[PDB]
Amino acid sequence: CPLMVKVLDAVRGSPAINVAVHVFRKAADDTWEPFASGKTSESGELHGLTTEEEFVEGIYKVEIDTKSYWKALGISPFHEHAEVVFTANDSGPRRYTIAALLSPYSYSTTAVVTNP
Amino acid sequence: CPLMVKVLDAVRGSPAINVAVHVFRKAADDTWEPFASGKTSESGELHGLTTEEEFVEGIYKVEIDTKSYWKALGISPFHEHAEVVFTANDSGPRRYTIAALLSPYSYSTTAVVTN
Amino acid sequence: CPLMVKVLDAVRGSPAINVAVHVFRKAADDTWEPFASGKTSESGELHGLTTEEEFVEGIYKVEIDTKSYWKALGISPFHEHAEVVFTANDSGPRRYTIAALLSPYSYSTTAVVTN
Amino acid sequence: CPLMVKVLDAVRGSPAINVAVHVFRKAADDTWEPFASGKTSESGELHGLTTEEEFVEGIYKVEIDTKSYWKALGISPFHEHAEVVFTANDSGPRRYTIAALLSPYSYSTTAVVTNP
Repeated sequence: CPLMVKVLDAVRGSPAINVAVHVFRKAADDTWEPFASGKTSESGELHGLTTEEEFVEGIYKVEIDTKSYWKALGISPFHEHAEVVFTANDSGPRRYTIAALLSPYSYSTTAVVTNP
Repeated sequence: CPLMVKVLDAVRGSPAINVAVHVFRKAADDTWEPFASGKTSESGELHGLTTEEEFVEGIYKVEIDTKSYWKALGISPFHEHAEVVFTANDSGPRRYTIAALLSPYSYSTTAVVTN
Repeated sequence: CPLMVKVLDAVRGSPAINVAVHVFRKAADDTWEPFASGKTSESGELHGLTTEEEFVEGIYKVEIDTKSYWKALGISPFHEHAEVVFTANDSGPRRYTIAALLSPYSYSTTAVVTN
Repeated sequence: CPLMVKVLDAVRGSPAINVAVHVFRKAADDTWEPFASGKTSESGELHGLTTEEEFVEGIYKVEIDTKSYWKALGISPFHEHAEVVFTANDSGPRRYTIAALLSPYSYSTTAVVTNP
């Protein structure tokens, strides 16, 4: 699994469950093409978005739908969504974990990249 | 000054100087329209992007050009840029500070909204 | 002002006001000795903890009383306090800003060291 | 495993390997008693510090030896060590993951607490 997402909730000290995630790739015409989507599990993890074959070199945008998440917990947060944009696989295939740590008015995001 | 940007460097423990910042406003057709831009000062701050009159309610995107920043320092970064997307509200506090704390493979961003 | 503290609230998107801060210096016998204290202002800042004369090289601990802060807001926090432990150096930049960004179950802390 | 530690390096986008961790408990006389210690693995994780029997209620301090870590990578960091202090097990046994994300002049720490 070459692209995975893991989301934590910094208010509750828990995984952020059921968080929608949309992934896009930059096409040759410079538009954002839909690439994959899913939702975090009870563990706050999202796997199986793509395969090593389909996850070719390119610029990817991982949108994490944080506003929707917070509004279901009765919180009106600042951001619409967290937006993680990066070049992938430009030095050959890698595995990527995109982590995000959520607070109503702040988030952080970290990438862990490994060589298979 | 209703919208300010402040950028820190977590490797050097310093303001992030000369970071390009581009602000966009979401148009009716859901496209991103250029709104304001600048470069952070010696103090890592960017002031005077807009005015109270022009900064109406709506969805904005603040793009922080982190890749170029790390490149100029000879450090290989992960992200193309940092993206901060939010709704500007008239109800709440009047002044928005978008703060960002940069590391090569991680960043955080915080909104400080005050009267 | 060689040592400043700035605290933000990541839940409210605001300065963290009235947060108690205790600074300690490591004594020769490796114990922590009270050095300075205060409470953050309306702007989440604490200035005037020490002077250039008194702030000699050594190991310092800045204790930020985060539990009491969350308690006063009726929110259950994880940490007893935030702890920032560092060596003050004469070689590098002269002014230390210890920044902290608080959430109930997480915090970050950053050192901004400037001339 | 009721107490685990996971450390990431925000410069490299990798687990922080071989990071020393010392855990202390507050004794009835208000001193910090040594409780456990270890080092993060190749995955940046540290398990097996304690058992559910020995991990009783109390105030614990998890010291993560960050300065030593950075100095081996040629970096002179700001902090001596990250110091995570918390009450544990005061509402019955819980599992704790203490995460830390390291940069030379900044770190964050997050707790994920679950009910077994």
